[PDB]
Amino acid sequence: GVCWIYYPDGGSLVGEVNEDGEMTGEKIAYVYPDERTALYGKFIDGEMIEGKLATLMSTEEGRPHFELMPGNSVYHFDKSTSSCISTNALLPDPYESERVYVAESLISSAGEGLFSKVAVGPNTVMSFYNGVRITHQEVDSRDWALNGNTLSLDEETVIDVPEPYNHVSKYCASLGHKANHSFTPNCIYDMFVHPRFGPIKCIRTLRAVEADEELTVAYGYDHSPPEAPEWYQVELKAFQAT
Amino acid sequence: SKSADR
Ligand SMILES: C[S@@+](CC[C@H](N)C(=O)[O-])C[C@H]1O[C@@H](n2cnc3c(N)ncnc32)[C@H](O)[C@@H]1O
Repeated sequence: GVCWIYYPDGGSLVGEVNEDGEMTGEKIAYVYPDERTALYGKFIDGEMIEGKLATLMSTEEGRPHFELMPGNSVYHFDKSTSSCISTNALLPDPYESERVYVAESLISSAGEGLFSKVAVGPNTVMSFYNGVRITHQEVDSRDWALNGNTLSLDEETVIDVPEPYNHVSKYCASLGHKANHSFTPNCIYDMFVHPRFGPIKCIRTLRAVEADEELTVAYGYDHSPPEAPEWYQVELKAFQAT
Repeated sequence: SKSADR
């Protein structure tokens, strides 16, 4: 009796459940939304204690058969706090690392951007937006200069990637904070439940994208409270003009 | 307010 439990984002936990209903054991896996890349190993009640990078090679009677990737990649549940972004800031997510890279943006004066490594279809999760977890009070009370990377998660929590973690040399465990804004975007932000990061948001394609295409999302600031940085306000006027 | 995607 194997079970699969899917999150709305298409990731899943899979394994034999224990005497209670629980995803607890040495041979449990989280499988990413490509239904191929997996973190396989020790889980307790669905929390990843030690997941090793693996590839789902086939299923037989519903049971997944994995091959472990070479190396000693081990991941664990490591949800951020208000002050700690990650226990392993420089350890990349292995799914994201196959799909995106950071380079100078094609948008003029927009710094770095996030690009597709590979051609993908619509509705494809490309990247994860992890960061520290702070309150709306803190973010809303403070200057725009500090709020370049703040992303609302829900009514209680904002995710931020504060300096110096906005540089890839200090933090590359996730890369969603590298996608620039467009009013004509190819991606959206979407909820995601990640086995290392916990409840976060991801960048998901709206349409097919080609290899080396810049990924962009609409940042969705309030246009009539605009409560937004200057560069966006400019860009809004121009958009409304077209 | 001062965050994306609210
Ligand atoms: C979430 S980060 C995006 C990645 C950033 N460009 C970097 O190099 O780390 C947000 C910042 O990117 C810049 N940005 C994003 N979209 C832009 C656009 N359409 N035009 C100009 N600047 C943009 C602004 O400086 C903003 O504070």
